[PDB]
Amino acid sequence: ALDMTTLTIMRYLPREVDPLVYNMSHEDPGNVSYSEIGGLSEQIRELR
Amino acid sequence: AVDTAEQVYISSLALLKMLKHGRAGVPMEVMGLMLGEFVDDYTVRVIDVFAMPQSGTGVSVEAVDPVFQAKMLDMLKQTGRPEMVVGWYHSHPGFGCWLSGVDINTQQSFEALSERAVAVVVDPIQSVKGKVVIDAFRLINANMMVLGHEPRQTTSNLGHLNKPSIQALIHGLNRHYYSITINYRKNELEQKMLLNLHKKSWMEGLTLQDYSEHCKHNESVVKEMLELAKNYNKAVEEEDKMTPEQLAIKNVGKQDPKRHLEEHVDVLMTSNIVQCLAAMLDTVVFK
Amino acid sequence: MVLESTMVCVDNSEYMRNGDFLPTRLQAQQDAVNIVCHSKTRSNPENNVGLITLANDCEVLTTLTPDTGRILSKLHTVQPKGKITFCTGIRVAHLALKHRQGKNHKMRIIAFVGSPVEDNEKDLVKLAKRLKKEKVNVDIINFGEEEVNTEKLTAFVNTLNGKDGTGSHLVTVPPGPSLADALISSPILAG
Amino acid sequence: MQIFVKTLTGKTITLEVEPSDTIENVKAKIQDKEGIPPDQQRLIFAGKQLEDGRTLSDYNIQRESTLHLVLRLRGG
Amino acid sequence: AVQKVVVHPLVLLSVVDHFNRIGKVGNQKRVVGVLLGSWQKKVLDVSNSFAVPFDEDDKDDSVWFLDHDYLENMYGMFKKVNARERIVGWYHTGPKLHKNDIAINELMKRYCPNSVLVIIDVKPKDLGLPTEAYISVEEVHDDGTPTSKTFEHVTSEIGAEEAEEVGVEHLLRDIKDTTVGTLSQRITNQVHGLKGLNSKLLDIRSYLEKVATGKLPINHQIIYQLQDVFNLLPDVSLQEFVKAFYLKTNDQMVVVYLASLIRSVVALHNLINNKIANRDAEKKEG
Repeated sequence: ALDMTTLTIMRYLPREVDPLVYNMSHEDPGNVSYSEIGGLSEQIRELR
Repeated sequence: AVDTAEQVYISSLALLKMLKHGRAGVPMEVMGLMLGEFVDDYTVRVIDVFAMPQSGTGVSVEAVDPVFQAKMLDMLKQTGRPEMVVGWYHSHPGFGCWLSGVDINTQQSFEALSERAVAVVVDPIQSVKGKVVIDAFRLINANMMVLGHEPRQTTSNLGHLNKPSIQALIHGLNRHYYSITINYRKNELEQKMLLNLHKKSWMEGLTLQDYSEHCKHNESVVKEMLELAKNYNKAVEEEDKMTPEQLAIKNVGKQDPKRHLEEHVDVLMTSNIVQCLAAMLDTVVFK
Repeated sequence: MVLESTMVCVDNSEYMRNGDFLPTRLQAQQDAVNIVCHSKTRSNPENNVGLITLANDCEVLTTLTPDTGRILSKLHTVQPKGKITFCTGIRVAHLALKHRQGKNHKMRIIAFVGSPVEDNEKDLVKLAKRLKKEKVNVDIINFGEEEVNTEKLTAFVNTLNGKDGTGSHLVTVPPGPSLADALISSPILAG
Repeated sequence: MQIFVKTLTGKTITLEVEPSDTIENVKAKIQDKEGIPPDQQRLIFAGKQLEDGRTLSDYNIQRESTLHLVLRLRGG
Repeated sequence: AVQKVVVHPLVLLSVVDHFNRIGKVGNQKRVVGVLLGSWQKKVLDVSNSFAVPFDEDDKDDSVWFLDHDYLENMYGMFKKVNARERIVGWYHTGPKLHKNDIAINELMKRYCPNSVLVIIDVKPKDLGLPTEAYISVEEVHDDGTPTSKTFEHVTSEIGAEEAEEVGVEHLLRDIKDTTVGTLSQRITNQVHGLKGLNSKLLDIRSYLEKVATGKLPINHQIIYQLQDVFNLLPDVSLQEFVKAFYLKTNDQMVVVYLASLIRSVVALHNLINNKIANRDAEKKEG
């Protein structure tokens, strides 16, 4: 970050995250259990 | 009425401290307080200056402890410095030199408290080894000047030697105040010091450079001469073949071998001469 | 009222461990100091006080300070040791009185004597006379054993404040009850 | 009563006051005397700052005491 | 411990200001003060200083006055406006060592276990350098003399900062300098060398008089050192060393010959340009 009247370094900062990535970082109903999926346990084993 | 000629004498120490303090608050208008005496109607002399505890925000600063000032000042007297306050100074980085807005207000109360006050402004970031940028001001009267009265009296050329810059005119120097000329007056003893300030010990002067490594440098430069001689022959051959300035204008990229050839002399010379002389001396002075 | 600078030059020689006064001469003097300096500051608030001690060297313990407590907490843990040395003490107190903060004050020295003084008389007469022309006032308590030092001190004070100067005293005391109780408050306001 | 207040310049001022006066009244008198605005000036006594909210008796300002005045130092 | 010490100009100007000011408080011939600084990797840097009251009764040692609780108070007042810097040592402006300063040092050492002394002589009477550096040590003896507490020498120099050398150079409008290149070599490293070496040998010369019953031989140590000096100095320039010398002188001069030749050819070339240009334009403008 630069001072605007005279342009000298004043502070360094961490990397940004663009609001799009922030939003798609953590929105989820996120609560169904494996109990609610029936009839394809074999695929679940293959994937995990 | 104030005479045009009156000087400000600043005492060499104060200047060094003003710089080493200004070039630290790099982007901020650090400020401080300045001590001296009013010798006469044609003089003011500043003898020392000291900093304060202060805080600011880039757009401003001010000092926070009022007690510290009176305590420091009353302490100093115990060691021969009874002088009192005559003014203050603050640094403008890169802007230039002038008083603006708030700086007039804090200034003007000094003049109600003590006539003949002085405000100084220094710029530490444009300055360079040859010259430092300093100015000293005082406020014009609080108008009642529709009378067209001059602010000052004149009975000498002594005040009209200098040309005011465009920048201060933009911010209005002759419209609201006036400049006063800075002058230096070093005493005997400090100037005796100031020349010693670079002397280097006798131990070194008699010392020889290594003879190896030295020979290496000689062979380096001599083998560097070749390419320049080769290029020089062509550069001699081709000139006057075109219009005169179109020599230089077409020689902005590639180098011109004359200068690079010439300035490798003054490296064989100087070096070889001084080494042979120093050896030739000290072969006698020791046994 | 008059503004005064006072240095109290305690004595700490070996002889201070003996027991003429009841607890031991060290406690015989500390209370006296405690009362005299209270008197100096309460007499007028901006008087100020300092502390020196006499051993095989002289030593300064606290320069002219307006708050008495600095001295008191300082005087503790001074230890009886070595041999007294009178002249050097008075000299170094003269030096330290020049550098007072406000030259409008006039100045005094107080000292407690508690041992034999191995000094030659004719040295005291010189010191006294130059101190005479420097306007420094001295004031001696022969606190400890009166003998041996009884004469030299008296002739000294005479040669100093004599010529009818009258501003400088000698006072002396046998073994008995407290210095501050019986003695110091008696002769004049202090000293 | 009379009270002496002195400044970093070496000039000195004498004021007349009564013990029930507050600090603000002091500063107002100073402004009347010299033209400094009341918000700029800071006062000192016995090595601690003065503040409004109190009477001059409250700090035990005695007859013929001495006060220090020091100005606000602002720049920007 | 310390290997070298570096001084900034602001200290030297401060010293001189103090020396000139004292006349308003006393008549003494010396002044004393405190050095604020910092250091790293055994290189010590002194940056700033303030002076504290001191006094001494000239006619004797052992009778001197030095004000503690002013020093402590100032050190507190400074720390509040620059946290970078800490007590490091002390300076005095006498031209020569004094008997009692070891007893000053043992006082002020309570403020810093490593403390260093700098002598800043304010009135030079020679070509030289304005500072000297000393540190305190204990010496054993071979004579069975008891352990001695004594000073030891440390090499010193002036340093600089970009924010100051601008001011120094703005102020150095006093005299000539910078006689460039070959002009400045021989002055700066022959004449002002020989003058120094001569002054040193005169000093030894004078000391070896006092030993004519004026003073006791201070130690056989100093005599052993002198014998090393007169033993070490280079062998007589009389052997085949001479051959080795001639070789390098030939090689040193040959390249000079070459360069001088180059130097002349360019002058001829410039001559021709000047000649033709002149005459041609002349006839043209006629």
